[PDB]
Amino acid sequence: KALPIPEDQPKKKRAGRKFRKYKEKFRLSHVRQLQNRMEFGKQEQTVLDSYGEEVGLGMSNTSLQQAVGATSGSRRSAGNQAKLTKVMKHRISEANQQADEFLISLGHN
Amino acid sequence: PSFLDQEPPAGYVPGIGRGATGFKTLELKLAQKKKKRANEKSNVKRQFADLKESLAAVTESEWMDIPDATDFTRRNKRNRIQEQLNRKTYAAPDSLIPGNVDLNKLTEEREKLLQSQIDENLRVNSLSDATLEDLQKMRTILKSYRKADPTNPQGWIASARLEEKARKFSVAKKIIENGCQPRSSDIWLENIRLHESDVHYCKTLVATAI
Amino acid sequence: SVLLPQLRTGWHVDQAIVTETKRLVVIRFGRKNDRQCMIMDELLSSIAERVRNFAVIYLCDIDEVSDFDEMYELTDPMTVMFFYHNKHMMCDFGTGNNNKLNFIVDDKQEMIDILETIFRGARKNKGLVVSPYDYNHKR
Amino acid sequence: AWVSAAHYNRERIKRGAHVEKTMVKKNLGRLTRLWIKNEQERQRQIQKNGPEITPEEATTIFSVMVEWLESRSFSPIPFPPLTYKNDTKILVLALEDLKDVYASKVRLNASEREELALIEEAYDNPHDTLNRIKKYLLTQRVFKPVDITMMENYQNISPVYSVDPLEKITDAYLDQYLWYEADQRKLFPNWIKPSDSEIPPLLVYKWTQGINNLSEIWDVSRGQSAVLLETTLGEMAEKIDFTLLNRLLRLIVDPNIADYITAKNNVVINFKDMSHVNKYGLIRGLKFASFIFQYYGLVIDLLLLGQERATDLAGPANNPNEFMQFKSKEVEKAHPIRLYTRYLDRIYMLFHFEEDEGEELTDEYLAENPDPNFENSIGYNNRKCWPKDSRMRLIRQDVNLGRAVFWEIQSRVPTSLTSIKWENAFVSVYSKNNPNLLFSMCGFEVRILPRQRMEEVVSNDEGVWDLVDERTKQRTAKAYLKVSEEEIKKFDSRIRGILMASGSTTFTKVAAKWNTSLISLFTYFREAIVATEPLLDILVKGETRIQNRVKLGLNSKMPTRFPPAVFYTPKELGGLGMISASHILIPASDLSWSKQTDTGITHFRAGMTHEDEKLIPTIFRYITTWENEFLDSQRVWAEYATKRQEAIQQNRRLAFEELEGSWDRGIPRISTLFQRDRHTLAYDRGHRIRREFKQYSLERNSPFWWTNSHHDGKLWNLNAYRTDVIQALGGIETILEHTLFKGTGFNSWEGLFWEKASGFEDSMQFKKLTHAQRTGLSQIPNRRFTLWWSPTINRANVYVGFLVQLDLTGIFLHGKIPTLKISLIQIFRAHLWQKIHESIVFDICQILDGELDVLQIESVTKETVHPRKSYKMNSSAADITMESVHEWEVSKPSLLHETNDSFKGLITNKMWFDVQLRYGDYDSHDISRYVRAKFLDYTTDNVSMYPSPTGVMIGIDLAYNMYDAYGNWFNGLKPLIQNSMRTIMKANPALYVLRERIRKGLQIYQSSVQEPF
RNA sequence: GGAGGUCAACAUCAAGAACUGUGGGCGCCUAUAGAACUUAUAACGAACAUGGUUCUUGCCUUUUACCAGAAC
RNA sequence: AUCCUUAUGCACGGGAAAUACGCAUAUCAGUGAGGAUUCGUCCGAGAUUGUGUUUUUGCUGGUU
RNA sequence: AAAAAAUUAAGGUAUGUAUU
Ligand SMILES: *OP(=O)(O)OP(=O)(O)OC[C@H]1O[C@@H](N2CN(C)c3c2[nH]c(N(C)C)nc3=O)[C@H](O)[C@@H]1O
Repeated sequence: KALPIPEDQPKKKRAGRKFRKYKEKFRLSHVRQLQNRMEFGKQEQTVLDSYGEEVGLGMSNTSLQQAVGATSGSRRSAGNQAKLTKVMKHRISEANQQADEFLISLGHN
Repeated sequence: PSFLDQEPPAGYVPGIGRGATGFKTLELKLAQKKKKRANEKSNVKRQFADLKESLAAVTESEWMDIPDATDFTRRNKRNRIQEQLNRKTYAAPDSLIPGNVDLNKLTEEREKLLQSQIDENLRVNSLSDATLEDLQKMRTILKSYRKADPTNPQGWIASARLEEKARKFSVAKKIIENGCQPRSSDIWLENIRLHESDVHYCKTLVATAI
Repeated sequence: SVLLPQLRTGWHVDQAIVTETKRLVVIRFGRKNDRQCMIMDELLSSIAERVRNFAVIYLCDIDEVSDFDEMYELTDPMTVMFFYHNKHMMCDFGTGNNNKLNFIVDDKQEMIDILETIFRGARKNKGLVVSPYDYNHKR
Repeated sequence: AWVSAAHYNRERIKRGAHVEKTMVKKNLGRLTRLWIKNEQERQRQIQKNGPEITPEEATTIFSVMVEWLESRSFSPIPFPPLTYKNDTKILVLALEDLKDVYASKVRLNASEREELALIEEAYDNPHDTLNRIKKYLLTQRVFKPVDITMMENYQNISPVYSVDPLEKITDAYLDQYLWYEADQRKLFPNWIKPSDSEIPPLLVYKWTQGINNLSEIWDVSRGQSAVLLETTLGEMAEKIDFTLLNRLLRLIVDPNIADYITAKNNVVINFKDMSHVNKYGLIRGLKFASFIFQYYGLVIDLLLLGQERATDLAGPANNPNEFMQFKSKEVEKAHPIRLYTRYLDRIYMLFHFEEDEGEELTDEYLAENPDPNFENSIGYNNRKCWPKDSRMRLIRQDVNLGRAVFWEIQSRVPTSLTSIKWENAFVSVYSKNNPNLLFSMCGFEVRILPRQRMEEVVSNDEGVWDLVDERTKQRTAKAYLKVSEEEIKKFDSRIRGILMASGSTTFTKVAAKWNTSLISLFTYFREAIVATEPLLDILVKGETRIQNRVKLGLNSKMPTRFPPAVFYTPKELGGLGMISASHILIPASDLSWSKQTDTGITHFRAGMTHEDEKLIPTIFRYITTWENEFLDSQRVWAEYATKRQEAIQQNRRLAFEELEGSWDRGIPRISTLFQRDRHTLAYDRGHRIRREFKQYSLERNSPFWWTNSHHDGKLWNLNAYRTDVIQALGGIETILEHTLFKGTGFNSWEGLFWEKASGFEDSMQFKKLTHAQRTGLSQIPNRRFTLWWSPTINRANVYVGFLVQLDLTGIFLHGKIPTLKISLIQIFRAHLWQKIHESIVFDICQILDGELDVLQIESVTKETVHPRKSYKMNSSAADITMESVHEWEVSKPSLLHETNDSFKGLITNKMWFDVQLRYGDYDSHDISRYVRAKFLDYTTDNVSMYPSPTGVMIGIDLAYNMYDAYGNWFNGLKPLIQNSMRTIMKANPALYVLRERIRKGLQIYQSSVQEPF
């Protein structure tokens, strides 16, 4: 089965309310862009990862939040939030529903 | 591949037609010399060859009726599923910047929720400490605030308290003493708690507000 | 190997370059017995199907047709030479000869990128392209 | 061919011989296929022959546990009740420990997202998820197939098991429950230990101190001896057999769980096309696996010691002993075994013999294995590491004790459980004949000498510890350390991995690896690295290998030198930031730095100060030795205890101000006492074991497996190193000269930021792209690191070779440098180089053309330009021609910012100008010399065309924004041109094209407010 | 016939005892080929250079360059 | 005549998802697809196989 | 009257149109 072609196709645009909502998954949000800013001539804030490798979180805090080390809630973009696949979504609910039946038995027995 | 079939040229040179661009006694003696040197100076097939003779027997009908394309691992199906699984990616959510998590908020926030459900049924140690340059920034701003009001100790205790969290010790304890200079109760209250450690000093501080 | 067809006269070479308007024409110049001209003959044959939509492949032997030896200057076991609209294409693999190809490429994937790169750059009339991976060290 | 060639290449890569990038990738696959074939063969033959444990064998095993638990008075662990106090605390722990894998990621794999979403729902519906878990523990006994992948450590190819995520959550919950309840009921005694309280190198300290403290081990006055054992229990997990396992778990737990644990290990394991059910072994990819391994180890270790001795080591259930102690000296001296520990597999046993007891054990072995040829010492394993003087001596008396003692212990443990062989076991003896007691814990090789027998030759070492008896309080022994010959070969392989794994990565990613790997290595082995000669040699070799990788990408040919500033400047100033272990010369020629002020152009060189030269500081200072840390903690902890007493004694709580003095001190560290989440971390237990077993569940090399910084705190601070390295290269100023920073046009660097190239690569992978597009975008972060350091990399000194010119520019290239040919060719497009010249010419006309009057000038005429003049170098011609009302008073040709000017020298007519454009290197960024030399050559050059022999060249550096002019002077020029050039260079449109066009290439920016307007 | 031929062509080329095969002459003798053992590789040349392969040391992991050991 | 129930069709208004939705001169399939089990029994419709698109389908508007 | 050398080379081709 054959690779399509490497020729480029003119870029098409649309964006409604609906298509913004879907795309929001696939773009680095605001807060996440500020990690790509590295402020020059001074060391990054880094927090070590579970693994212990340090994760630089660049400008994601304001220079007054560094010095007090507050960290910033800022604005949290709900749009990307991870959500279940279709297959997986019922297997949880179905498991849960079946489980409730089980508990009742022990409730009455 | 239609041309592949045809077989005939004009009596034609290859380079020219396309429009191409490029980007005897001694001999005899040499040959003789070479000869004067030649004079002086597989396994796999053997292993198999013996089988190949074995084949000769097989009939032409059987050669035809040979099954043609048998897959036994279902490679195609697995490969397609793998491509589908690996296609796109996704961006990781913004809850995941590593700074925020405190367990104690987390358990208290949760356990309560769990309890409610039941009823219905019925700083980070990772983080690097403040850089000197950045801390300096804070100091300037707080100094400006303090200068803006020589009164209003609300800006005085902040310079003690904000400073205290970031650094504390020598600095804050000197400021809380400086801005203490009579009326405000709040400054006095602040001063004793940070400054006091020792009882005599605490007492002396108390003699201030009183 | 029997997958990929062979070109038995220099007149089969030239028509084959002309008649394919829309795709690369890739040719391996080298002779059956060679150690390295057998290896490439594999790495191409595996790839030829995947790429049928933008590239066409053929096989030629220096001994079968020696007409082309001086003009393109062919030395060593084999040379891979890319053609699009009769225009000899050209790429720098970091190896120090921008014409053709010599060394044996290692992965199937890194071979498909090079074909794809050449085609894409070529489509725009560009005469040089850059191989993303530069095997000067390799060869 | 396929099988043999697969083994043959593997040993080649074990060696560090170079086999190419592609082969190493394929070889892992082939080895994984062979290992799975062997696993499939191991299991098919346990169908035929049945379980190997034999009923008679089993009773002996099972009986030991039954007595132990009853002796110890052990209540079994119940089933987790529907209403349970800690369900919250144990979910949060368990889910966050599943969560933290994804905390480093900007982007998620499609599966990763599924698991992430699943945890969220767990927090959102805690009541609902707990019930689901409980019901699956009660009933689900069929599970979804597990998948296998293989790590390559380049040495040991290991399995990695990926489970399904709904089943992960019960397993995590279950694992957390079992560890919390287990250690709350005191199942596992002192001696099983990759335990919570101690970091592995702290454990090695405790063990050697415990060895010292036991009374009179040292005195060989009366034929006494002593022995250690190190035995890999061999296949353990791979031999665990279930029909026994179910029974043993029933013993310590309620069946409903035990049944689940036994069932979860069947599964059906897929690797690509192959599939086999796991009947026999234990799968170690499951969360509770850690607990099972410790329980099976506790079976084995009641065989070795026996109940009689094991109660001596452990102690009564009312007052269990600390790690190495007993109650009385009498209880110590009862049995030959004195100390015992087990770390996962490996066992350590110390034995104390006296000839009376000693001769017996020797003789019995001899009788049952007679050796007339004295062949015992053929197959005996020394520690290779140490010199002949220090190893094990091979003497008949002692070589028989080792083989006697080991042969005793093979006898205790039946071959069904495990496989203990001689080969994998090392034995040491301390007797009259052998002064040295040798063992390896973790990857430490230790020897001990007592001060008693020191006389046999010694040289002190960096790793030395002095060991103190609690009574004498003196120094009766010493300890030398060395890094095991394993853990050195891990490193060598891991570094090759960096250079192998990357066909294309950045320069920054590579030097980011080499930090993490080196930093792990130093922190673990602190003292020892300085004592190991081959390891040190590799570190020096490693660093250059990385550098050579960098250099080859930058240019094919290789340079005589690359300044040390490139590699060792920190990430922010635009360097790789890589740390250094080695000696590196910062040549004093490269410290030179020049700045411009409206007064003039000042230079700085500290080269003329002749003292010790400047060297790039190295890690060996910055990390304190392991000794000092424990020596502090004892005192630190005591101080803390005292302080705790003191506040409540006054009815007051501890103030930070007291302990603000010591935070970073003490191995747990004080900070963790005052961490906010400490309240709920007390329910997370067995954490040290999990981290060791995170190997198996997932594919990342986790160089820090020996710490949770949540429990331990932060164990090293390399902040001090960052500043020091900047200072060694001479401050930010000396650095930036080597950069294009001055050709950006910024005055100062306070408000500036970089746009990182890491996340830059992310925005480009959210589009649909082919592979060839996809690789093309991984090079872009390399192309920025050339410009920013382009002025040093392009110089005559570095690349020798022959100069060439960009086709419409005055920039020369020493090499090919394929990525700096491109970036420059864009930075000047549409004949930008010419335009700059013309703009500057315009400025000087419209400066002078207005000023005909004041300077008394009869004409100002900007001449024709042969289009190619601007960029070509060798010959020049005049541009702007000046005239006079009468004539002029010239001076001695001189430089702009000079003061002393006398015009009496000549009286002559008319003037010309050249505005000359240079883009300089680091070698000469001073135009002063250049301008004057060019002027002199041009005035006296025959080919050069000038109206008069009176003129003023104007040199300009586009690179550093430097300017100067060497003039023939008249009243009202110097005071004019100086004021003009300030407004010329800080205005023109042609320059403001470059300086904006360049600061795209570097992706430097300015900001005040981030928040979108 | 003889010496010498800075003339060529064609064969061989360390020595020795012992085994097998072929040919010639009257079991013996002579010649040629193969295998084994010894001498010391007393040297066909009191001289000694380059290259290929396979291994082992250094390497930019590249050469129409090499470092210095091994065997063929 | 009002009222009420189920199915199907067009439809205002409100949500969720596109790793999802289909297609086949193609194999079987309540004459039992595919699962669960406390081991006594219990649910009952799709599973293979090849393929098309899937960070997007059509359509407008601004600003340069 | 205190001291300079003993290391070499390829991996460096701008397309593209027009004229010959
Ligand atoms: O609505 P309309 O008056 O047009 O109905 P029709 O004229 O079509 O005629 C006869 C049908 O009337 C219905 N009715 C009318 N009434 C008053 C009535 C009807 N049906 C019942 N039941 C059968 C319970 N009860 C009534 O009081 C019927 O459909 C007649 O067929």
